[PDB]
Amino acid sequence: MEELRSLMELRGTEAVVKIKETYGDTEAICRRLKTSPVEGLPGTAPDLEKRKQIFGQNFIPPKKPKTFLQLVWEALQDVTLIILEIAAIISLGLSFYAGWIEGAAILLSVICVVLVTAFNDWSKEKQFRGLQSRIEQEQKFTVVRAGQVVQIPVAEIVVGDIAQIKYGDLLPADGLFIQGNDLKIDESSLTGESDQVRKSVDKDPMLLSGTHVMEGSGRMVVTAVGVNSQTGIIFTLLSVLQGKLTKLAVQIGKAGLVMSAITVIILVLYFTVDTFVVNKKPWLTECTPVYVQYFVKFFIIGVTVLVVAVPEGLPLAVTISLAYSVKKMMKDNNLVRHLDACETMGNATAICSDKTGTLTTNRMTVVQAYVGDVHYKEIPDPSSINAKTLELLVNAIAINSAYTTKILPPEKEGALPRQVGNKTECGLLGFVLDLRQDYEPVRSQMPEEKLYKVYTFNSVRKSMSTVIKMPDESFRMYSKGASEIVLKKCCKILSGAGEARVFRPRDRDEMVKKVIEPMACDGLRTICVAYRDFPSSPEPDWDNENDILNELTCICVVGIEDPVRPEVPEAIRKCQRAGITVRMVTGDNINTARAIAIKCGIIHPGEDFLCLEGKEFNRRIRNEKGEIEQERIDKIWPKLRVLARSSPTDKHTLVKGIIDSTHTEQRQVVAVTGDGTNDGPALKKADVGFAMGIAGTDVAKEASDIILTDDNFSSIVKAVMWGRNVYDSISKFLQFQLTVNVVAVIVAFTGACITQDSPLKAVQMLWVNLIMDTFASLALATEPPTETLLLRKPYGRNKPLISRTMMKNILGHAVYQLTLIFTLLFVGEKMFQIDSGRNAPLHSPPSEHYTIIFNTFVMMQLFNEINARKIHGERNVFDGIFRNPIFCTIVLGTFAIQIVIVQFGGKPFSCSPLQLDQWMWCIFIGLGELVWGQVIATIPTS
Amino acid sequence: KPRIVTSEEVIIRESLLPVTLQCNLTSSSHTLMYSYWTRNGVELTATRKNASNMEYRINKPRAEDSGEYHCVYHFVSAPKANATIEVKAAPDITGHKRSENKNEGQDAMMYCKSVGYPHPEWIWRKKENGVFEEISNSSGRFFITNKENYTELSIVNLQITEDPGEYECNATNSIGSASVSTVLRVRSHLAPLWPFLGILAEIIILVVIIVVYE
Ligand SMILES: Nc1ncnc2c1ncn2[C@@H]1O[C@H](COP(=O)(O)OP(=O)(O)NP(=O)(O)O)[C@@H](O)[C@H]1O
Ligand SMILES: *[C@@H]1O[C@H](CO)[C@@H](O)[C@H](O)[C@H]1NC(C)=O
Ligand SMILES: *[C@@H]1O[C@H](CO)[C@@H](O)[C@H](O)[C@H]1NC(C)=O
Ligand SMILES: *[C@@H]1O[C@H](CO)[C@@H](O)[C@H](O)[C@H]1NC(C)=O
Ligand SMILES: *[C@@H]1O[C@H](CO)[C@@H](O)[C@H](O)[C@H]1NC(C)=O
Ligand SMILES: *[C@@H]1O[C@H](CO)[C@@H](O)[C@H](O)[C@H]1NC(C)=O
Ligand SMILES: *[C@@H]1O[C@H](CO)[C@@H](O)[C@H](O)[C@H]1NC(C)=O
Ligand SMILES: [Mg+2]
Repeated sequence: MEELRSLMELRGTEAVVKIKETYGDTEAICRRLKTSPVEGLPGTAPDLEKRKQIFGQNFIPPKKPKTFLQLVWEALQDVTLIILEIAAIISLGLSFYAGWIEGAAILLSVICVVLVTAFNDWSKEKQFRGLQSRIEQEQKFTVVRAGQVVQIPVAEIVVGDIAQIKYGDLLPADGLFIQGNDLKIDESSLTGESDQVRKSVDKDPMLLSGTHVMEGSGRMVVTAVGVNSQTGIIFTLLSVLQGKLTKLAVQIGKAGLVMSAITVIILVLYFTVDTFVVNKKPWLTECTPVYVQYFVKFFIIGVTVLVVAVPEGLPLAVTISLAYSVKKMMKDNNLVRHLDACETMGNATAICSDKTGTLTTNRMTVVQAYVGDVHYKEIPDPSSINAKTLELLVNAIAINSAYTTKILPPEKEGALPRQVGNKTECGLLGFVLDLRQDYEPVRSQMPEEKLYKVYTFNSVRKSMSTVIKMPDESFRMYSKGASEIVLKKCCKILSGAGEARVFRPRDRDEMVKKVIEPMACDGLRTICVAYRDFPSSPEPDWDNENDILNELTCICVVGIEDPVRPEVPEAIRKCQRAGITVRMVTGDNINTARAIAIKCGIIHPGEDFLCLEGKEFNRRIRNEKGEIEQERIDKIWPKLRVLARSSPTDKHTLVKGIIDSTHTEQRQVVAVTGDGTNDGPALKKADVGFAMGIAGTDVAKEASDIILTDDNFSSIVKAVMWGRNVYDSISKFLQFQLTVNVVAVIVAFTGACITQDSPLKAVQMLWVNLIMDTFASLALATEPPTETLLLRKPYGRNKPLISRTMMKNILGHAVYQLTLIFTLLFVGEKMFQIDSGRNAPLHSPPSEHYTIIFNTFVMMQLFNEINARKIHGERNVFDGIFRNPIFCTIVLGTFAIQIVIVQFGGKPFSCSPLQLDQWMWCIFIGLGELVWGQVIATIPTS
Repeated sequence: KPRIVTSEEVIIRESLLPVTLQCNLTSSSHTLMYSYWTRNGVELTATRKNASNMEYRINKPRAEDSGEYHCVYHFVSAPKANATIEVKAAPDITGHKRSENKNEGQDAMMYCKSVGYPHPEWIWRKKENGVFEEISNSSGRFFITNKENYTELSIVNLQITEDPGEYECNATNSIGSASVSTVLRVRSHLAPLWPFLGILAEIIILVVIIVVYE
């Protein structure tokens, strides 16, 4: 908000000259902020709190959630509830011309429902909010406080903080450039220009929030945070399953509508015909109110059919499942940024993964060496080596490798030493330490000033070299290479007694077959260490590095192995069992990639699978002219398992080729697990993209739907399982609700055809509606997953929601319930000896006959709620019933509330107290429900 | 003694014709103050005028109206002169219990409250294989109390073997008769046991199936 906000607007070199005019240099800005210099920050709590309040602002917009009263107001305005309320009001008013005890009851019952439903919403949204909070907690940035480098949440960054910038980082706030090395930033998110701007103190020290750090490293001081930032200004001043469920909802709704209309009209017609035509009665308008009362009652019951027939909240159920699964998924190391990608993971039919990090632990160690012309499958003794070559070897390894890569001491709790920096370099350093020497003295003899010619390691060269001026009137070149680029360049071997032997193509061709090829076949990356001498020539032309990196002398060749994680073989086996093919994309040579793939079980030994490289892949997919053609891709991808020596765009090419091919009968759903600065677009092309949390760039995490917090391939399998569970949960819920509304409706209609009333009154029907819609969804939609879900092939996009077994269960249980209820309604007077409540006159007291019918209906529904938990014809209903406490709580609470309703509160609910005998008979029928379920489970559907 | 000439008695039938009851104070040497119609000793509303001759018109005569009408004459210092007009009708039961459900070894009560005049003699009958034979008070467990328009039958220490049946109140009088019936049901003390056995059988067969097949 201060002059720092106006400081932004470089647009060239305006800011540097403005600073030179007003403030002087960056040091004046640093002291103005009352901030410690590049050394560190005070970090005192009261001061940071004060400058958080006044100097800056919390880096979090509030996003403005909604309230409970708004939810109840939105739930109240349902049209059918308004119709029911106006009907109740009319009946209550007309009853005065204790009948009112009916109408009033209905009103109160409605006020209950519109409460509970609203509460349900206010619960589920809360869950989602919690998840979002956790995501904001996982965003952390590296800062310097009290002279210590610590990681803090991005929301804690305040003005004046010293933030350290590394490649791949997402800039959280607007700041000033202080010091660093070759810092190149992409500013395409604010300017639209996708070129790498080089930031320097004397040219352009502005760093903008929201930009991507493409290369280099350094430090910066924060000036603008939050709404005061440049990117905050723009922010201010401005599903297959759900779609498939909606059609079922509307179809059932219209069927219920026509059924209710038919019931109302047949009641009115029969009443009028019987009262007037047959028993000839004069109109006698003096007694005309009674007639209209007879109509209003009819109308009410029609409405109470409709509210039960139309499924409201059927397409919403999916979200409820997510709201009670997502949190638990976080305990399986799956942080879900986009919820839509959850259920999509159920239908995944391909996974493209990368070798390092995901499948291999990235713990580089040296297990084989060839130094001394003798193959050494074990680490030799320091004395057993050739004379005087160990000093040269350790000198080459120490001086060549970057000095920033320091193996931290193993002060962790009984743990292996921690590795920092390039993995190959620190692996070689650990190998040097394993021979019982110390590179620390050799590195201490040489600061950075003494070295004068170092070639920075880059993937094009695949090698890195340095030049040392220590030898008098001479220079020495040390080089590490990929063991394939530099073996051609070396002209002599230091071997035998230390004397150089002339290296020839003749013995090179056989030595590559003896050691290098088997070394790669054991899944070992091969690295060659060599050196060269430069005499005191007048001027060695280091500019022409092509000729300078030649005629070297091979000191040694070393194999480095990154062990495969113990869980990923079984994980890949389980993935392949569930119909999900797995492919590997890596930058190693084809031999090592093939060996590691065989170790992981991706490619079996005796199988026809292509293991072609990246260059061959690009050449094949562009045979004609120089463009990509889908037909050519259509031949490689179906049998492409391992892709080695690839490039960042090759993954995108493969992903799009698989995703948009029409060759397959079934549409393919891919799930790429990329993680990198240049691996953005691919993650967006695939259906769902996984990122790595422990060691992953912020650019990769920004574009990913799911974050794996263990950086493990196995957790991916978990995601698939959870996704499938969602589908299943919906199915079982859909198996219960439908059954109820197949029975209830029919019962009402049949009563309307024979008697002149329905056995189920209005408030009882609202109770049944509450049971079938909210409590059923909470009980059944939230079911824990099992590993057995991974034993079926992924479902197609086009397939009916109601399967064969679901429809068989619906029909059978509806048949049993209908038979029992009709038999009761017609012969209960003689079965129980309780008189008959049939054809009761208007305003009659409640009878035990209809109360028994209602009670047995509710008991059958509860035991069918227990039966509904098994979809695939499983006989054992009670399997894992105590894994879900919500189910038990809801079922037992409904049972207790039913016991309270039948006994007490009789007149408003049209119930009469029941003896113990009738309660036991009702529960006997309820258990007969489960017995008949076991009976029907043996009918073969095919 | 004042002389009052009253209209003849009327038998209320189903005809809707209004009925007029007349009293005429033909001989009275005293100063009349007022007169009033009463039925069964209950003053009738809005019947107090000069009314040296009384008329009562009933537009819709029904069985509930028939009774012992009186036209009472009250003077300065003479005793009130009442006379009598009696209106009869067939008896009719207004209220009765449809059924009586009690556990064995308890107290059972039934009643038949009716209306009419003359007050009906009440007799109770019990169904015996299709013919309503008279009720026998052999065991001394039946108690019948008769009143003007009310009857009450009480049974003590219900036995599940003989008592269950249908009981009728016959309610005869000098015009006609009217009878209604009630059903008595006696419940055993062992009723809850059978569904419990059914539940046990269901549970054991369910457990057997589930255990065997898994
Ligand atoms: N410090 C180094 N000096 C010389 N060569 C190196 C060095 N580090 C790696 N290499 C080699 O140079 C190439 C760089 O590969 P690198 O980017 O590290 O991984 P990759 O081989 O692409 N496999 P991946 O990590 O799965 O992407 C490989 O041939 C390495 O063996
Ligand atoms: C009875 O009184 C009425 C009403 O005044 C009168 O019209 C009628 O003549 C009287 N009858 C006799 C017999 O006195
Ligand atoms: C009615 O009025 C007449 C005339 O005054 C009188 O003789 C007679 O007693 C009165 N009867 C009453 C007041 O009941
Ligand atoms: C009128 O007096 C006679 C006297 O015998 C009596 O029987 C009769 O009940 C009295 N009428 C009323 C309504 O009390
Ligand atoms: C019977 O007569 C008495 C007389 O006091 C009266 O209170 C009662 O209401 C009458 N009706 C019944 C049904 O008992
Ligand atoms: C039945 O006999 C018993 C004998 O104790 C007696 O108390 C009771 O009043 C009698 N009831 C009738 C209706 O005769
Ligand atoms: C009452 O008793 C009479 C005389 O025996 C009998 O015929 C009749 O059925 C009973 N009354 C009615 C209304 O049924
Ligand atoms: Mg690479």
